[PDB]
Amino acid sequence: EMSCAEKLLKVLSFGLWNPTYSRSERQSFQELLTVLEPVYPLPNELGRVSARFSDGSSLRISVTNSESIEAEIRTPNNEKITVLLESNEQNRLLQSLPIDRHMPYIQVHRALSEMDLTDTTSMRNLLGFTSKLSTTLIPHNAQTDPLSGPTPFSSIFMDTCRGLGNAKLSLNGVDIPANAQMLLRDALGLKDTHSSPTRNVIDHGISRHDAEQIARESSGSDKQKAEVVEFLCHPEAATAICSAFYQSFNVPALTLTHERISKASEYNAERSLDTPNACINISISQSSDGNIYVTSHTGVLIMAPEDRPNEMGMLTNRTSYEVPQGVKCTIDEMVRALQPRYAASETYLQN
Amino acid sequence: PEYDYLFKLLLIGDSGVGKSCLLLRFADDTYTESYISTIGVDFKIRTIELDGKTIKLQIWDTAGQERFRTITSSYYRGAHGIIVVYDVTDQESFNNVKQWLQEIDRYASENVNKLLVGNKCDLTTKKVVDYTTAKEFADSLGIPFLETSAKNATNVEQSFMTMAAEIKKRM
Ligand SMILES: Nc1nc2c(ncn2[C@@H]2O[C@H](COP(=O)(O)OP(=O)(O)O)[C@@H](O)[C@H]2O)c(=O)[nH]1
Ligand SMILES: [Mg+2]
Repeated sequence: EMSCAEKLLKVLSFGLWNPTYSRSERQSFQELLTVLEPVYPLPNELGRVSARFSDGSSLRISVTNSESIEAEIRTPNNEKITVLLESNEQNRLLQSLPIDRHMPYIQVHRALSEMDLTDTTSMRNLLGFTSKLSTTLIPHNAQTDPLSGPTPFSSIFMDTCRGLGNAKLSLNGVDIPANAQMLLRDALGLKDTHSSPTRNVIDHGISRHDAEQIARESSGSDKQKAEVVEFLCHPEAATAICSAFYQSFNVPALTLTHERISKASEYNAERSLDTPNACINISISQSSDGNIYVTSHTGVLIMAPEDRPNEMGMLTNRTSYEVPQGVKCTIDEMVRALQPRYAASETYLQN
Repeated sequence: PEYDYLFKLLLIGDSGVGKSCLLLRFADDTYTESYISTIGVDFKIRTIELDGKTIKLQIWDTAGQERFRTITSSYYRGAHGIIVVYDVTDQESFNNVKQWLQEIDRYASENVNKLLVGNKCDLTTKKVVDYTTAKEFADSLGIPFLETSAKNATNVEQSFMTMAAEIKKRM
């Protein structure tokens, strides 16, 4: 009887990591929780989150800068209920949303199942989970600022070539799989790793036909698919996609942690564990006002501080930013328009 | 032990010249285009046999985009040898070898071993850095030099062995 949007909302209030949940229930939650996508926040919001499920029910949670939480359920029969949520220590509500907080310490989560980091699929899945939990914001100075220096953004097109077909990517909540990402790769004019996008896409966006092809190959609802086509036909949709892959977004966070990341790299290379170096999980949404928000995740293996030695987990970097209107897909143009905000969290397998 | 020698190697150079590709070719004899970029530092181990001696190589694969340089530089002073890679189809990448060598001058051990590698030498159509232009530069600095193709395996193996022998000789 009870919708998805509602099920999930019960969970988040009782608490994701609540000990009274059977393991089989935890998996069924992580399934509901991954529908959550970050989206353009309004001016007083610390972050806004949205979920549209297959049973036709949606959910919109928003957290204000004063860290006040408000949810909105939309039943499959279009009823608009609005709940006030309180986050505390038994639920850790605030920690189980994709939101950037101003904490005095980098946030630490515990994986909810045995995502034992052996291979690629293990890692991706864990990043799949961590992408939906909170992160602590990290400031940069002139030297660690991804957008400063002599050549900011110089690598996005290379980064975009390597990333597409190897990322987990969602537009307006629609999962764009590898095949589709690979069509999108060709759709931007980035067929080979040494190119820039075509003068035609930079100016007019992806062609309608290309967009429809990509959206057909994608998993997701029919209505949502349509929003994806309309999204892709914008000069700014090319800007959003390409920039989300910028490698140096990760510099503020590694500055604080790389020695531990390298330690994990070595630990694993000695056991012949074929574990990727990094995983990317992007999430881009256009509001029904035209607002383009990018939330881009990089997961990377990391060793716990030398207090719980030989334990290994994942470091997640979230980069959030709006792509304003008329910001065309150009390096020179990205450097002066886009204003990223970097944040991180450490997740360890409760195991 | 279980190895006669333990050498630390560093790959260095502009982003997208092929440093990871070269490393994965040397360590696994595969070439694929299904990997995201190098965030921070990557690490691979491979053992080789040389003069009958078993040598264990510890190869650190750095990210080459500028912002990453400060993190990257912390890895130099550990290395027994540093490989500077550029893309032969890409002029600006060769032009930057000068600085990378300055980074080695600034950060690595005072008598580290240096190799120079010109990658993507299978793309003969778009090739813009000729053997003679690079060799002569490398010659002027007493640095060994090879063109390689991680895609074709061309001179990839040879590269690391030359580096290895060069370190071996040094101790
Ligand atoms: N044709 C060709 N392409 C290469 C070669 N090596 C690298 N590439 C291309 O360059 C891209 C980036 O190489 P990569 O190893 O990620 O450069 P890195 O940034 O130094 O790690 C890859 O996706 C390859 O397509 C090569 O030997 N031949
Ligand atoms: Mg690399």
